[PDB]
Amino acid sequence: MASMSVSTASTEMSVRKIAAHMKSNPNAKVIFMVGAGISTSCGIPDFRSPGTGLYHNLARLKLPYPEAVFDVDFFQSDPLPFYTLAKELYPGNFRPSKFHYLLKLFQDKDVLKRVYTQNIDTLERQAGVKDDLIIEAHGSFAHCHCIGCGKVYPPQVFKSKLAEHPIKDFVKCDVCGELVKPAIVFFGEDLPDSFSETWLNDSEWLREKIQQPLVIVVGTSLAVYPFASLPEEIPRKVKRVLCNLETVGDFKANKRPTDLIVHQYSDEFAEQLVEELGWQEDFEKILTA
Amino acid sequence: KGGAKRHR
Ligand SMILES: Nc1ncnc2c1ncn2[C@@H]1O[C@H](COP(=O)(O)OP(=O)(O)OC[C@H]2NC[C@H](O)[C@@H]2O)[C@@H](O)[C@H]1O
Ligand SMILES: [Zn+2]
Repeated sequence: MASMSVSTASTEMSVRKIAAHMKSNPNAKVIFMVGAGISTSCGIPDFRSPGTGLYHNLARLKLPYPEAVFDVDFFQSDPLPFYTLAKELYPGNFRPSKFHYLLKLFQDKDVLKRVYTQNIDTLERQAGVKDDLIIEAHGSFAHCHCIGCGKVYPPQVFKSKLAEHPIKDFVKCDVCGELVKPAIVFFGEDLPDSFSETWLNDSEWLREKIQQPLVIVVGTSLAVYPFASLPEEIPRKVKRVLCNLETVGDFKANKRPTDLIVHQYSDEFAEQLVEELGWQEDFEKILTA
Repeated sequence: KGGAKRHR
């Protein structure tokens, strides 16, 4: 969990502004939008990186390029790549970061409106964020379904296949015969209906409050739609914050006068924010339990 | 609703 600053530049003052806005609006709440940057510190191997064991196992299995592992047509022709990825990435093999535990502290102080995540690791929930406050915009392993007829399966029958040497005879539907897979959104599928429904409600809520709210976008390249449409859809008069090593998406393309950009690691941003809020003592208890 | 998961 140990962190350091990204460069010699200090971000403490920028982070201070965030704290002063929450101190001045004490009954207000924050919406978070987060991606794979917040789980890097957990040791999750990036399937697109040649430095990982995951990458080289997928190449050896003849995956044509990384993102095919999450492609419907590919999985139906050959499920082995996706099953080998699931074995390495399956929830419960990793532990939540300091940033993950900040979401849980915000919820404990009653200042979390929602977290929208494009990660499939389920580390927000593992850290104790409640079910009503999370939207897993790209699904998770906690449900499974038949890709052909939609019949529902418990996630254990898929999981038990990952323990076999070698992995073979993939799970097939007892009604229609097609492959059953986890409820992970693949490239070319629509996202779950709760995504569009909750953003509709949270977009209304944000407009009505203009207790002024805050939206903080953390560790995401804003390269995958429709997720990445959310920050352009934030009301002009609700203050946006970006904690990301690089300036991306609508914050690069259409900057706003009140946009605040913080180039910092998510874990280091967490530790600075908690310090500027005065919540060091309650944080330290969450971290030791 | 946004459409299917994709890039761009
Ligand atoms: N420690 C830390 N702190 C803050 N930001 C970070 C960190 N590490 C990486 N990042 C930033 O987080 C972003 C991560 O982008 P990316 O790897 O593309 O993942 P996503 O969450 O956006 O997307 C997932 C992708 N995974 C599978 C699909 O291939 C998607 O394209 C990127 O803009 C980085 O600058
Ligand atoms: Zn079926």
